[PDB]
Amino acid sequence: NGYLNATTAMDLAQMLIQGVWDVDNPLRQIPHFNNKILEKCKEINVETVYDIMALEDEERDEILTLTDSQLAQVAAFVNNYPNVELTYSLNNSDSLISGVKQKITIQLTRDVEPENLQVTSEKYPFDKLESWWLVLGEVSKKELYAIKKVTLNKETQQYELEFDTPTSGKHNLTIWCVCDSYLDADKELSFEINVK
Repeated sequence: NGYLNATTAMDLAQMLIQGVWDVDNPLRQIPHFNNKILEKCKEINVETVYDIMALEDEERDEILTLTDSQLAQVAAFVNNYPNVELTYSLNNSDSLISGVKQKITIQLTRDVEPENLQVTSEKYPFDKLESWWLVLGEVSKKELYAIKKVTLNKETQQYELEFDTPTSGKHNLTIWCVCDSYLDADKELSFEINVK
């Protein structure tokens, strides 16, 4: 359609994949986490789950006090849960012509190259392979210009969003990289372009 509320849909999809809301808690997402144990998680000022990727064994042990299978699952989630990075590359920042097929290359990356793209959770039993959503839209207007989904089995690749540029003057474009699988990995990067 072109409607930027696609973002909301994407967010929802993450919830479905996992089984928890976008606002509720990033930390409850992890396979076999609970509010009792989330008391001790907020103790160490853990906002994002990327904090759990940088933590080490002793702390982890202190935190979780459960059976081994659950622990293993958690570990798996952590490992295949990737720290991705967002960098774009425009062809011609001078020659911005309105109403033209303006291709824009986007080189993306992961933390660790996936052994497989096996999405894990607890509450969603049926197996899923991880997908991503590259997005481009004007935030105030809510008009989505460029979208593509990807299956990132390399550690780093380049993807081109064959999009049509907006009308004349300034346009404050913004990008996302929403994992359809996992909550709270919404990497973004806004920028300007002046069109004639």
